[PDB]
Amino acid sequence: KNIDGYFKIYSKHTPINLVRGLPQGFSALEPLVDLPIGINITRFQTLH
Amino acid sequence: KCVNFNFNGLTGTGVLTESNKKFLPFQQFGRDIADTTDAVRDPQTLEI
Amino acid sequence: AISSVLNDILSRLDPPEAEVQIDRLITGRLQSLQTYVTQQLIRAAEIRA
Repeated sequence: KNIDGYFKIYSKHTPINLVRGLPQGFSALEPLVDLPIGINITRFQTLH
Repeated sequence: KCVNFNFNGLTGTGVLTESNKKFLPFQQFGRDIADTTDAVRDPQTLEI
Repeated sequence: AISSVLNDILSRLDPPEAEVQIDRLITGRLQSLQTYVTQQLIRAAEIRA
């Protein structure tokens, strides 16, 4: 999410057992790195 | 002792004391239920 | 007003200019404190009864 020129990254990792869809559960997202860049990003793509 | 303090842009007057309160690495400051300065972290060293 | 923090306004604006923002903070807190005291006087009448 972009806040007035700042990028904030949330990261969480938990083991699950899943094939398709999503399991029912609850988890908390912990922030990782705040990026004070200020660029506007209108689009994104998968590089992987 | 009770002194005038400025930490991370937060100002006020009160006694500076250490505690065991655990703060996440990205959190530089915290507030109480009254939306006032409660606990801060020093930028140069690691303390609560 | 601009902000609710007093030390934020004092060290920021000018003495003639800050009196305008501080007056907005005072008059706003005068009615809020007067409302609580008025509410206590009404509630105390029910407790006295």
